[PDB]
Amino acid sequence: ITGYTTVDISQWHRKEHFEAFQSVAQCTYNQTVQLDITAFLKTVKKNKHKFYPAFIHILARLMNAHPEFRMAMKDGELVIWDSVHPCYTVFHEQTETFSSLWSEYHDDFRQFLHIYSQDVACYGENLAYFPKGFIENMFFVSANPWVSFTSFDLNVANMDNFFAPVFTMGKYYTQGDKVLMPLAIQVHHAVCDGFHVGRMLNELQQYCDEWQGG
Amino acid sequence: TGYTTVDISQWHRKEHFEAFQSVAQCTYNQTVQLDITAFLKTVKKNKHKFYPAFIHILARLMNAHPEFRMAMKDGELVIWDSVHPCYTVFHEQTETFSSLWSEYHDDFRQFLHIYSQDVACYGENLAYFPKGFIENMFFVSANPWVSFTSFDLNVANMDNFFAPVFTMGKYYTQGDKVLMPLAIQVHHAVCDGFHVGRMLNELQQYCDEWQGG
Amino acid sequence: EKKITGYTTVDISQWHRKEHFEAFQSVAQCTYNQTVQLDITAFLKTVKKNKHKFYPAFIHILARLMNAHPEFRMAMKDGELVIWDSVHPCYTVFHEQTETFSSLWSEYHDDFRQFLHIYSQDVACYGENLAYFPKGFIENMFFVSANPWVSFTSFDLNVANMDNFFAPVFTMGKYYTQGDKVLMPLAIQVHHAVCDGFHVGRMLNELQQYCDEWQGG
Ligand SMILES: CC(=O)O[C@H]1C[C@@]2(C)[C@H](C[C@@H](O)[C@H]3[C@@]4(C)CC[C@@H](O)[C@@H](C)[C@@H]4CC[C@@]32C)/C1=C(\CCC=C(C)C)C(=O)O
Ligand SMILES: CC(=O)O[C@H]1C[C@@]2(C)[C@H](C[C@@H](O)[C@H]3[C@@]4(C)CC[C@@H](O)[C@@H](C)[C@@H]4CC[C@@]32C)/C1=C(\CCC=C(C)C)C(=O)O
Ligand SMILES: CC(=O)O[C@H]1C[C@@]2(C)[C@H](C[C@@H](O)[C@H]3[C@@]4(C)CC[C@@H](O)[C@H](C)[C@@H]4CC[C@@]32C)/C1=C(\CCC=C(C)C)C(=O)O
Ligand SMILES: [Ca+2]
Repeated sequence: ITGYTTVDISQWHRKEHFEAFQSVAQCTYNQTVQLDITAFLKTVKKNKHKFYPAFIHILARLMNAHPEFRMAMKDGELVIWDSVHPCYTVFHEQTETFSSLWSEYHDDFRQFLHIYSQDVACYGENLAYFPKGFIENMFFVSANPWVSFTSFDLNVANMDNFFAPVFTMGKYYTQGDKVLMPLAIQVHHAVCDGFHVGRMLNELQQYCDEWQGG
Repeated sequence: TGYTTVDISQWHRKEHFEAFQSVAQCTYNQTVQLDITAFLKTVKKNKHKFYPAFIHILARLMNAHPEFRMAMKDGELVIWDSVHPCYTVFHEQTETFSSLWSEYHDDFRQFLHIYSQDVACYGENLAYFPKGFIENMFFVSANPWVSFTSFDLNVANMDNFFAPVFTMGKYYTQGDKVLMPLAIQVHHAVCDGFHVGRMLNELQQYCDEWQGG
Repeated sequence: EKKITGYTTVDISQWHRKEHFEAFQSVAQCTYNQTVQLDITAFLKTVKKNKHKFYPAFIHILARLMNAHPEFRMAMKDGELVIWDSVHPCYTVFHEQTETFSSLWSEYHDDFRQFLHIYSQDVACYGENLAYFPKGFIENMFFVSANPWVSFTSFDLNVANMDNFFAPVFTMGKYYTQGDKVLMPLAIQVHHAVCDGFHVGRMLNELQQYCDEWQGG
């Protein structure tokens, strides 16, 4: 069982937008940014952290900081999960296939890293699409280490109620003194407008710059 | 709204249109890093607002080429005599937005005045569409939080969705230039690489050449 | 003469991707685009010295990669998943005077010369034909379109009907100078049922290699 609360649509300043983005104007949208990871990378090295759980956790912290990232339709109602957990890809080198695992979120990165590294240790070699099953309150992260993309765009055949956010990380590279990571984010318009993604991406850049590991 | 109904039998894109309305139907999104170096310097030196200045160049381009003005009206494909920019207004206090259209005019200064009136009169109204929506719009959306390398719109139902959608990003310095992320979504039935590329080459031009009159 | 190409039926029961393929043909069905600024510095120099047209030459490189890896060569044929023996580039041709376009396929060969002579005939015989598909369409093609107007940082295709749409789509943009490099926008759309991030990335890393290592021969 998982906690949620209910959006009151008749009182919401997005009532009209939600109603249209749920019917005649339904749409999802993707955007890519070359994210500045110079500081964050130095940090992850300084502390001997694995890049990937560290990045997944800053995203998870953001999904867990604004309610527009945690929306679902539940038995006909718009709801906001009290938390969301990251569901991230793991690559199997031998079969050339992937799985998605999810790890329980906590604010303290240290506590999350321990749960993550444990999840990878027990389920990493399990070749199921979803070794742990899937839960209803997650968001997606995938690592695409081969390609320093300028664009990454998802075209999901059925977007009905697909409100979980989907992030895709690209291969970081050098650009003068910086390390730039390509970062794409797909969201559904019924639950995020440009303002939500934009504030999130700004706070993500900032957090990457100011977090001090641990 | 006046229009011209297309003579399909004589149209060189007859088979295209027909494939792009059924079996091959599709939409496509493109982003470019527009160079607004000269455009911005023009805007500041003449104390214009950037957004209506840009909307107006978008809006001249859509009104110079018919592929941007097509629509399906009562089972017939039609070209509008003109199309009117439908642009976003952000409400900082509720963190929501509205989509407002302003009557296009050729002269910039006529346009800026209808735009200023529109935004003064309806800019606090929180309706999704404060003026409702008319048949002949194209869409312009502003995104100044993000200097994106890609913006991509995936509409669930693209049937007869012929109205172009531009999405503007956060401009930035690079070397000595000012670049601005600019994306365009079109439907394949009414525009091909060429029509979108010609358009974008013209945009770049009209920006480097605009005089502020 | 016609070439009817051979194929192999996929035993889905021995395929490591079976669970995925079945999710991505139903509840998770999706497609995805990605764009790269391809580094074409060595390739363009090679092309200029040996006086080739750029397009047929790039198309041939793409063709070689689609024909090096079976995930690019899948199709549903009479209700069954199959790998084509090989696939042929179906590429665009721009008609200046009507401002229209066609899609033309040319039969693939391993050897550039063989291939450049096929492409040149096709382009001379059909280059002016205003038909959407001057040569019709055959069952085992991949797509390439040239988009020489625009140096995009993104291009992506949103197909309304993706069922069984397994043929890769490539889009090339207008090349440009970045310091000493010559870069070219290159985008690829694939269907997730037959390609994962790994397939597509391996391919794009190989495409770069091949572009830098090509000898005009
Ligand atoms: C086919 C389709 O779904 O297009 C939808 C999608 C639409 C192009 C459009 C109206 C407008 O807000 C749009 C904005 C620019 C508004 C602000 C930015 O967020 C966008 C990134 C955004 C994308 C698409 C969009 C959402 C649509 C309309 C027109 C409006 C009509 C009604 C009844 C609400 C539509 O139904 O046609
Ligand atoms: C509506 C839709 O198609 O979303 C689908 C699509 C889905 C978002 C998703 C689960 C997950 O792998 C996804 C990944 C991130 C996984 C890794 C990267 O490759 C991506 C490029 C990728 C894109 C979409 C995707 C494939 C879906 C789910 C969640 C549960 C998965 C299953 C099989 C039930 C879903 O159907 O809800
Ligand atoms: C699944 C789908 O909608 O793919 C459609 C979409 C299609 C891939 C394709 C044939 C071809 O021109 C295409 C081009 C490359 C041609 C030139 C470029 O403009 C585009 C960047 C472009 C995008 C998609 C596209 C339009 C399709 C076909 C091919 C079969 C033949 C006909 C007559 C429709 C199709 O339906 O199979
Ligand atoms: Ca919180």
